[PDB]
Order: sequence, then C-alpha cells, then structure tokens
Amino acid sequence: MKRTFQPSVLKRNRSHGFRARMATKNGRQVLARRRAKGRARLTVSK
Amino acid sequence: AVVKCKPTSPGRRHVVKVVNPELHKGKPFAPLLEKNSKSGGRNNNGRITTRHIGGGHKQAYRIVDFKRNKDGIPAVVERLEYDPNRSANIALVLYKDGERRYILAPKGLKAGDQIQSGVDAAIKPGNTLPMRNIPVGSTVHNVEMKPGKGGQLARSAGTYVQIVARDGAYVTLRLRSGEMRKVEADCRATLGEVGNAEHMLRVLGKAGAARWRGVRPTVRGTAMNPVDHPHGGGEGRNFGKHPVTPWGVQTKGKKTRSNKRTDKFIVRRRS
RNA sequence: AAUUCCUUGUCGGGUAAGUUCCGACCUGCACGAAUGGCGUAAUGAUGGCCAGGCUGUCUCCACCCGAGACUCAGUGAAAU
RNA sequence: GCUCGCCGGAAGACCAAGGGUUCCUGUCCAACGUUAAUCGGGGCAGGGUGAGUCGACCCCUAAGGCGAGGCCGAAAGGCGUAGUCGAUGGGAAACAGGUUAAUAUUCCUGUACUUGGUGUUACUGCGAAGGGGGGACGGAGAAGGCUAUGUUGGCCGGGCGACGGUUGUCCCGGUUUAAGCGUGUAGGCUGGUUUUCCAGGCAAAUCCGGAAAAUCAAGGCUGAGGCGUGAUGACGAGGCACUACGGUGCUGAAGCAACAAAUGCCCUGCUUCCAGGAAAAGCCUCUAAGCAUCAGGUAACAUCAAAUCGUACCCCAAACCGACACAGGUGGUCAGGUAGAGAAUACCAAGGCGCUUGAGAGAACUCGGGUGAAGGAACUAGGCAAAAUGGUGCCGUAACUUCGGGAGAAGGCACGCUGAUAUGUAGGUGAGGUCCCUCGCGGAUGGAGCUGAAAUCAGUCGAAGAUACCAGCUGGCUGCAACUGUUUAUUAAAAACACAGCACUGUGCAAACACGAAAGUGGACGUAUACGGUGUGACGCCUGCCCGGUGCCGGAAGGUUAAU
RNA sequence: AGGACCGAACCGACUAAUGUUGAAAAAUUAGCGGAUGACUUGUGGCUGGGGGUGAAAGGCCAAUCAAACCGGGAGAUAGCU
RNA sequence: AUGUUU
RNA sequence: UCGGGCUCAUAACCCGA
RNA sequence: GAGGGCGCUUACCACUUUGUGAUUCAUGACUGGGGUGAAGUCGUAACAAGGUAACCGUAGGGGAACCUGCGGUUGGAUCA
Ligand SMILES: [Mg+2]
Ligand SMILES: [Mg+2]
Ligand SMILES: [Mg+2]
Ligand SMILES: [Mg+2]
Ligand SMILES: [Mg+2]
Ligand SMILES: [Mg+2]
Ligand SMILES: [Mg+2]
Ligand SMILES: [Mg+2]
Ligand SMILES: [Mg+2]
Ligand SMILES: [Mg+2]
Ligand SMILES: [Mg+2]
Ligand SMILES: [Mg+2]
Ligand SMILES: [Mg+2]
Ligand SMILES: [Mg+2]
Ligand SMILES: [Mg+2]
Ligand SMILES: [Mg+2]
Ligand SMILES: [Mg+2]
Ligand SMILES: [Mg+2]
Ligand SMILES: [Mg+2]
Ligand SMILES: [Mg+2]
Ligand SMILES: [Mg+2]
Ligand SMILES: [Mg+2]
Ligand SMILES: [Mg+2]
Ligand SMILES: [Mg+2]
Ligand SMILES: [Mg+2]
Ligand SMILES: [Mg+2]
Ligand SMILES: [Mg+2]
Ligand SMILES: [Mg+2]
Ligand SMILES: [Mg+2]
Ligand SMILES: [Mg+2]
Ligand SMILES: [Mg+2]
Ligand SMILES: [Mg+2]
Ligand SMILES: [Mg+2]
Ligand SMILES: [Mg+2]
Ligand SMILES: [Mg+2]
Ligand SMILES: [Mg+2]
Ligand SMILES: [Mg+2]
Ligand SMILES: [Mg+2]
Ligand SMILES: [Mg+2]
Ligand SMILES: [Mg+2]
Ligand SMILES: [Mg+2]
Ligand SMILES: [Mg+2]
Ligand SMILES: [Mg+2]
Ligand SMILES: [Mg+2]
Ligand SMILES: [Mg+2]
Ligand SMILES: [Mg+2]
Ligand SMILES: [Mg+2]
Ligand SMILES: [Mg+2]
Ligand SMILES: [Mg+2]
Repeated sequence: MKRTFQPSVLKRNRSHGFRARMATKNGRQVLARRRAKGRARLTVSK
Repeated sequence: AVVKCKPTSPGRRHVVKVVNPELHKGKPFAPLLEKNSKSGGRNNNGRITTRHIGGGHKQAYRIVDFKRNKDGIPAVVERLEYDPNRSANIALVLYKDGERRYILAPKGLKAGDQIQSGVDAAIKPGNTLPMRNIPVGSTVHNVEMKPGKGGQLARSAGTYVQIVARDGAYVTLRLRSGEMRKVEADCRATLGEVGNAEHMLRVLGKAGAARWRGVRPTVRGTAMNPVDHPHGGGEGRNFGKHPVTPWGVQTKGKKTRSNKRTDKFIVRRRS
C-alpha cells in the first residue's frame, strides 16, 4: 500500500535542512548538540 | 423575482431561486476590483477561529463607496450589478466629472436615475445627506456611525433605519433590530430602503448550495463524545445537560453584551 | 413497536406444517408530540418476510481440464 | 537461428517526482541472483551527458514565509510597516534529417528565429519606483469549420505462387516531408475618423474617463486550416558493389486523389447560468522630474554577443515508496487496424515480452475451473455461493405519486447471409462544364465521381443469427432514515454523521464569539434579510397540559454579607 | 437544466473464496458503490501534543493515539512476580 | 335540575 | 352519617348532633 | 398419358397455454356509523323570554347533550 515516506528534496531541505535549523534558537541548538556529538553530517545535503 | 424549480431530481425539487432580470450580465467594472482570498475561518495563528468556514466559490471584491462624498457632483447609475460579497446588490454609477464608483442599491435603484450627495442634495430615494438635514420619519439606507467614518448600519438586503427623533445634536434611530440608539446627527446616510428584499425568500434546497457558499457543516454537540464538547455521550441520544457552548460557556440567554463605553448611545434595547 | 417482561399474548392470513412476516386487537411490565408525534412518492451495497425464474446449496455424488501435493535433480527455512 | 505463446489505451513509448553511473564497452564469477550461470541493475577497469532558441538561473507575482525601524512580551521571544523572498501560475527565440557501442530540438547538413551593445545611413520629442491600457481568467452546453489520423482507388517498385485455381475486378509493399516566410480564408468581435470643452485617474499628460458639435459607411482588431514556399533538398521499397557476415559505401521508383475523421485546433470564441469566477511584471500608449546642436525614439543593413548550471539511464518500475530483482503504491503526455456506442472488450500492428529453479508422475486432499440423469432451496442462521438475467428498434406497461416519477416496470415481437427495389437507395460530400462578379482562400448554376446507413419482398444454412468476449434477474408485503453525500485508514457504512428546511437564543460593530499573559488576528473589508451558539432534521397533518425542583431571565423594598 | 439515469478511466470499498511462517505487517481474484459533484488529483503552503484536525469514529496527527515521537528529571515508584 | 326524580 | 326544616315531591339548600 | 386419390405443405381457425390489467358476485380477523327495543346510569340541549332567544354555514374545544368565536336569517319574547 501507499507507504509513509514519499520523498521530496525541496520539502526535505525546508523542514530539516541546514538553514531551517539555523533559523531559530533551538534549531541552532540542534546543530550545537550534533557538532558536540561529533556527528559527520549535521543536516543532510548534496 | 423568485422561482420554484420543477422536481426533475430531489435536491432541486425544493429549490427556490431569486433571479433578477435588471441585473448586469458578466464581468464587473474592472478597475473597482481587488483580490480577496478565503481564510478558512482561520487565524493569523492558523487556528480555526470561527467554525463552519471554508470551500465555496472564488469571489473578487467590488470596492463600493460607503462614505459617499463627491458632494455636488451628480451621477446617473449606469447599471445594477451582482456583488458576491453581500446580500445587497450593486449600482455602477458614473459622476458627471467622468469618475465611476460603486454604490449599494436602494429599493428604487433603476438604471438611468440620477444621484447626488452633500448638505444640499435633494431628499430623493438614493441620495446621501447628513441626517441633520433629513425629515424625521425618513427611512434611510447605510447609516454612518461616526460622522465621516463609512456607514455601517442597515447595509443588508431589505434593511433600513427609521429616524425617530432629532432633539439635541444627536438623532435617535430605530434600527432593524428593534433597538433605538442615538447617533451624531452630523452623520451621513442614504435615503430609502436597501435593495432586493426578495433575498429572504430563497430556499437553497440542497446541502451543496450552502456548501458552495462557504458554509461547512456543523456537528451537534450531542453527537460527539464527552471529551470534545460539553454535551454528548449516554448510550443513545440522551442529553440531561445544561445547554452550553463547546467551551462550557453557558447559553440560551446570557446577553454577553458588555460595553459601558457605549451604553449611552443605546436608548432602548431590542425585544 | 428497533419499545411488550410475562410471550411462540390472542384472532385473522399465508404453510402440509410458520418462535419470523403481514393484518388486526390493546391488558402500552416500561410510546407520544422539535428528548419532536404520526404519516409519506422517490431513494438505500440498509433490517425482517413472501413468489416466479435459476441452479451441485442440497437429496448424493460422478467425470473431466489446470496449480500444488507424490518421485528425481539444485538451493534451503520456521515455530518449539 | 526457425518456429509457439503473452501484452498492445500496455506488459508499448516519452516527461516529471525520486534514485543517483544502474548507461555503453571490455573483462571476472567467490560473494550477491531463492538453481546452474559462461548471463546481470554483481566485481574491476575504461568510456559516455556538447544548447543563444529544451529546462533552471533570471523578470513577475500567489498561498504562505522572512522583516530595518516599529507595537507588544519576566527573559526566550510573539506580531508587523517599508520592504524582501516564495511556483504548483504570467515573461523573447528552432524545425526536419543524419550520426555514436552509449549524447543529441545540444555534434553535422539543410533551413530559420529572438533580443540587446556597436557601427553606418536616412527619418524623428524622448524620457519614470508614476497614469491608463493589456496581461486577466468561473461552470455547463451547442454546433459549424479544420487538422492529426485512417480507408480505398490512382501511382510506382516487386510478385505470377510447395496442394485444385491464380497475366487478373489478382498478390505484396510503399505512396513521407518541419520550423520559418508569403497570402490573411471558415469564422469571432467592434461603427469609424475629426475638432473642441472638463469639479476624475494622490502631479501632468496630446492617454483613459466624461460632455458637446462635425463628418463618413466601411473601417479596424482577431483568427484554425488550406495553398504557395522552405524542398534544386531530406526521406523513401529496392538495387549494385565491397565485407573483419557486425555491416560499410555508393545509388534510388512512385510520392497523387477522393472519401471518412477526434476527446486536439478555430475557441481565452459562441449561447447561457449562477455559486459571479488570481496577483504582478514583460508588453502598448501617456506625461513628470529632466535632456534640449546632445542625448535618446524609428527603420534598413552590417557586425558582436546570449554566461552559468542541468542534460547517461530507470519512469505506472528489478533503478522511486514498500527490509527483498516483493502479485502492493506512484502525478502528466501519445492514442494505428478489424468488429464496437466507446479510452469496454475480443483479436492483431508498432513496440515489448514467456514473469531467474527445472524434469517426470497423473493418488487422497486442497486450490481454480468445465459438464451433469431425475429432482429443484429439501440445503442453510440466511439461497452465503452458484446458476440465471443480460443488446437495439418497436409494440406495450399496474398500485401509488411530491405529477418529475414508479418504468428498463412487467411482457411480447424482429434480429445471419444473398438477391431484388437500386448492377449502392434516403442521405453526405461535391469536380468538371456554364454564367456572373465588388475579381478570387469570391459567387451562382451545374451533379461526374467518391462515400452509405435503414426499410420491404423474395430466397437460404444451422440445433441455435444480440451467435464469442461483452452484457440488468424479476415481482409482492413491512421496519428505519427523505433524498446525493460522510464515517471506525487496519473486523462496524448502518437505522450512526451530514444535510436543505424548522425553531430557540446571543450580538449595535472596536459585535457576540474564537486563537493569543499582550501587540495583533480571525469573525468580516461583513454590519441584524448578518454573523456566532444550541437543539430539531425534506415534505405533508400537526406539535397538547405541567414553572414544583434544576437551569436561565427580570426585580428591588427589606434580612444577611467582603476588602475597607 | 440536473449533489438526475446507464456505463470505462478515476475515487471508493458492500459480499464471497483464497491468503493468515502471505506475492502482501490489510492484498488478490469474481462480483460491488460513486462517477459534472458536499467530485477527484499534482505541486507548494498553514494548523503541533492536553494542542491541532474531525459531515463526530475518541476517528486521524509518519505501520502505535482515551493524549505522538525524541532527549532529560530517572536508577520515578513496584507492601507484586 | 328533575319528576318511570339533581 | 343521623334527626329536623324548605319542596307537591326527590336532589341541591338551611338547622341542629 | 390426361384426371383423380392418398401423402406432404400453406391459409383460416376451436381446445388450450403465458403475461398484465379492468370488472362484478360471495366471503373476511377486526371495526365506524345507523335502525329497534322495558323501567338503566349521567346530566337537561331544544320547546314559553327554555331561565346564555333559536337556528344555518364554518372552525376550534369538550363524559354527553352541547360550549365558544365569525358572519348570516327571523322560522324571536318585552312597551326593552
Ligand atoms: Mg445549523
Ligand atoms: Mg457517538
Ligand atoms: Mg463510544
Ligand atoms: Mg436511552
Ligand atoms: Mg418456505
Ligand atoms: Mg404485528
Ligand atoms: Mg422518545
Ligand atoms: Mg425523527
Ligand atoms: Mg449512499
Ligand atoms: Mg549462485
Ligand atoms: Mg545493461
Ligand atoms: Mg555491472
Ligand atoms: Mg527588529
Ligand atoms: Mg513577522
Ligand atoms: Mg522576487
Ligand atoms: Mg513553474
Ligand atoms: Mg538512449
Ligand atoms: Mg542603433
Ligand atoms: Mg500599471
Ligand atoms: Mg488530412
Ligand atoms: Mg499449384
Ligand atoms: Mg494496394
Ligand atoms: Mg534521454
Ligand atoms: Mg522475479
Ligand atoms: Mg513490482
Ligand atoms: Mg483493454
Ligand atoms: Mg443436475
Ligand atoms: Mg433442515
Ligand atoms: Mg428450511
Ligand atoms: Mg449471491
Ligand atoms: Mg455467475
Ligand atoms: Mg416489524
Ligand atoms: Mg440515508
Ligand atoms: Mg474497519
Ligand atoms: Mg467494512
Ligand atoms: Mg445560524
Ligand atoms: Mg436527530
Ligand atoms: Mg411541547
Ligand atoms: Mg448523477
Ligand atoms: Mg476488486
Ligand atoms: Mg454509474
Ligand atoms: Mg498510526
Ligand atoms: Mg517519553
Ligand atoms: Mg528524582
Ligand atoms: Mg526502573
Ligand atoms: Mg363485509
Ligand atoms: Mg335546557
Ligand atoms: Mg338557551
Ligand atoms: Mg352567534
């Protein structure tokens, strides 16, 4: 049946992309935490 | 004119239209238009604010002169249009100085008639005039509320305000509601009953008519469950509650009215 | 009665025979007027009942055409 | 390599979304492939994505988002003005052929187009974040015209038949051609041009609006298609040569007509209805600040430029979402033949395919089917499931009824082929020839030819002519809800929700209400014939008594009564 | 003209059989309802957890919803096993 | 109010 | 309820217990 | 041979059948009213001015006769 994950990169970047994360106190905090975990990919890109 | 439909199909059988011949046909007067955009009854918070709103036809806005200035310049009403954004009907008017505007549309209306506003202005159905110079007893159209503002009372198909006394520098008005309320007297206001009045008699006839009119359905409180609205539950039908709004706010005669800041102007409440 | 417990109430009808259905009675355990009452052409993948047609639904199975099941060969699971 | 079968409104073919080198070529097979595997979307190497004109960037804006200052808020931050972003929408330009193992409206040949800078040369008031215009818009419906596209004949090239017949009313095949340029039709729309006057268009305007006279009847926008040209070409069966048997060169006939014909195009039209149907830029024109020998504006011609980034492949799927090479899911575009009402269906074309275990055997049973004596609902909770009905024209058709209906009620009759009327009819289309004329994408008269249902009569084959696929079972009584609709995605579709209508009730606009400690915002650019709350629930006939209790409304005279 | 009739696409999901270590964590197959409308769909946007959304089923809110998921208080408590 | 008796 | 009265007479009505 | 007969075939057409309707007679659980009967029970509507003059039509109400409104007629009494 029609599953839950229907891909779309415009959306993807708009909901969880770098700048949307960068655009709000807590968004940035999400970045902080990840950079502090030493994550290799903050956000997902090209 | 109102019409009954033949019952060639249930949902038409009960329909009663109100088709007015003397109405213009097709597109309106371009320059007096502007965007609109529905709102789904939703806020600037995106939250549904007023229920039952959404869907329904497209609707572009006609400007419609409510203040009625152009004192001295006469105008001749070229045509009566349909405006989707009011029960009232519309007059495309054209002033002698070569300027067009939209005006409501009194009972007499009629393309070809002559129109004028200002302190001078002859008292004739369809003209605007500070109420100070208006025989007590006249019936008068869209009435301002603060001299200058715009007119707000009696705007709706068939409505009208009778002037009942003008002692002081204020007039007392018998609104359509029944209330009697004093107002500034220097307050503009058009002569005559607002137009149409056949409105009242339409029937709709099927759920879709209201649907395509921006009115989404309303679900009774009893139908729901205890957790949604103060009514509802009980194995089957029931009630046994104390009729209230979905926010428990009590209903059925509570007035809610609360101004103090405008009490004065209210001389006798509707009944 | 989407309501009647006593209840397969009672009478009539339909049946060879009918705890259902239809019509009646009314003694309404415990209908009834926008908690709307009582009707109503059409409508309904709507509940109940009846008839013609049709039939392997059945009395009562039979044969037959295909896919598995059975033997060979390759791969090769599971619950416990 | 030869046969056999399957899909063909897809199981073909393109695009988007998504993937992200799966593409092509070599080479390898451990692992991956539900088996083998030499084969692969597997491993490794190497190769491959060519743009002024396709797309994106870019111009413009929508919903919505951000938002200097600003208004609010213990802080975080919420809101919003000028603005600035945001496409799913508006904005300039390329077609056909050829080519590669794999790209191509990108390379190549052929033939065009757009917009800017410069230059030269003639003619000329140009000029805005500004005015007007335009862009700019709904639903349904009704034709006419036309094309894509197909049939047939004509034409050309090839054929004269494995088994009786086949030099003919025979067989096979092909019969293709774009943008652009010219013409400016069927048809749609609108009366023009002149001068003068003005309290409008945030200022002006020679523009748009409005008022006057004047003076002409034909004028001006719009517009599919056809025709001409592009085409002296390209393409094109097949030839003739080479072949490292993959193919590579060179060459090339016919290329018309008549008829039928869309759901595409004329048409953003037309008729008409109510639910009354984006914004902004480019663009056309109008002035202003100004420049006034200048500069700019127009046109022809010449020249220069048009970056950047995407461009392989999959695409209704083995490449995307589903843990799988998963019977699931997934938006747009195309639409041949025979029969058909048709985008149903049955068989085919083109194109793609036989679904990555096979081979035998031919038990019970299970799955999915086909046929059945007599009987025919006995079965069973229940006719669940089966079987049955099943087309078109005509005749004909009850209660009840809201006068539409019920009704496709029910029930009957015809249905193939051939001949005749008629070597093919009513119809359709429509050329010569003739005439006319404001002259040609004209008209009139002419009816060749091309197309072609239906009817009656006669005749005929079979068991059977709607012959397959396809394709309503019908009738009586009664409950519930009027009805179309909606719901428990994943045991409930219903008698539940909704509904048009009815009532009660609140609200005088800075509304009642609602989101929010607020600013703001919804209600509503509405204003009591409106908007919110609640119950009822089409329509007909109707809706009685009870105000004690609870709730709500009004009321103060007194009793009591808070901070103070 | 029609929330009109029949009927593909498309939207649905009434019955049955199969399947129920499935081809499939809801399908297939034969029938079925709607199909110019309260129609259906692409892209994009808004509403955020005691809150949204709901033609109201406690239905839906990323395979779970009488209060989502993630992290934290946290080694909550557990006179129970 | 009734009288074969409100 | 009982006794008395009004009435032609029953009831109503009046009186007393 | 001609002609006929038998046989076969066509037309008409009685039975007879199928479908669906009109129509009339008998009957039917139950049930509305109507007629007749002896003293019943309740009241007393009308008749006199019947103790609210009577009626007609209409509509609403009520154990019952009847009440009530609206208009109309006199087939109404008093010197109103
Ligand atoms: Mg309502
Ligand atoms: Mg409920
Ligand atoms: Mg419940
Ligand atoms: Mg109950
Ligand atoms: Mg039986
Ligand atoms: Mg019964
Ligand atoms: Mg009830
Ligand atoms: Mg009801
Ligand atoms: Mg339905
Ligand atoms: Mg292997
Ligand atoms: Mg490959
Ligand atoms: Mg590979
Ligand atoms: Mg700031
Ligand atoms: Mg903001
Ligand atoms: Mg922009
Ligand atoms: Mg776009
Ligand atoms: Mg390719
Ligand atoms: Mg130049
Ligand atoms: Mg403009
Ligand atoms: Mg053609
Ligand atoms: Mg031979
Ligand atoms: Mg041929
Ligand atoms: Mg490609
Ligand atoms: Mg496979
Ligand atoms: Mg698949
Ligand atoms: Mg098909
Ligand atoms: Mg049998
Ligand atoms: Mg039995
Ligand atoms: Mg039985
Ligand atoms: Mg069945
Ligand atoms: Mg069947
Ligand atoms: Mg029943
Ligand atoms: Mg229903
Ligand atoms: Mg369910
Ligand atoms: Mg279900
Ligand atoms: Mg309302
Ligand atoms: Mg209800
Ligand atoms: Mg009541
Ligand atoms: Mg319909
Ligand atoms: Mg199905
Ligand atoms: Mg249908
Ligand atoms: Mg879930
Ligand atoms: Mg948690
Ligand atoms: Mg703790
Ligand atoms: Mg623990
Ligand atoms: Mg009888
Ligand atoms: Mg009497
Ligand atoms: Mg009397
Ligand atoms: Mg009277």
